[PDB]
Amino acid sequence: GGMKNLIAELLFKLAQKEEESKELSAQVEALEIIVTAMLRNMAQ
Amino acid sequence: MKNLIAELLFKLAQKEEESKELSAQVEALEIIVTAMLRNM
Ligand SMILES: [Cl-]
Ligand SMILES: [Cl-]
Ligand SMILES: [Cl-]
Ligand SMILES: [Cl-]
Ligand SMILES: [Cl-]
Ligand SMILES: [Cl-]
Ligand SMILES: [Cl-]
Ligand SMILES: [Cl-]
Repeated sequence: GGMKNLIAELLFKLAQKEEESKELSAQVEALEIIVTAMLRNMAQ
Repeated sequence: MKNLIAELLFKLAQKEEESKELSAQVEALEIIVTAMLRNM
């Protein structure tokens, strides 16, 4: 019924946000490495 | 089951907040990289 469906929808939303979060984390790490590289470059 | 819903919701909330923070970070870092690129 409604509660089980709600649970399903919540779990799906959760799965989505988890994937999204992992992607964002990956991006943050990438960007951090890039910035660090350029700062090390500026330090010469 | 009600427990399951509650915990699911909690976890979800946590993930949403995490995603918010991370998105903010990506924005900041993108601005930074853009600046440092325009610099070089
Ligand atoms: Cl929902
Ligand atoms: Cl999925
Ligand atoms: Cl994304
Ligand atoms: Cl990476
Ligand atoms: Cl340095
Ligand atoms: Cl119940
Ligand atoms: Cl930030
Ligand atoms: Cl960029």
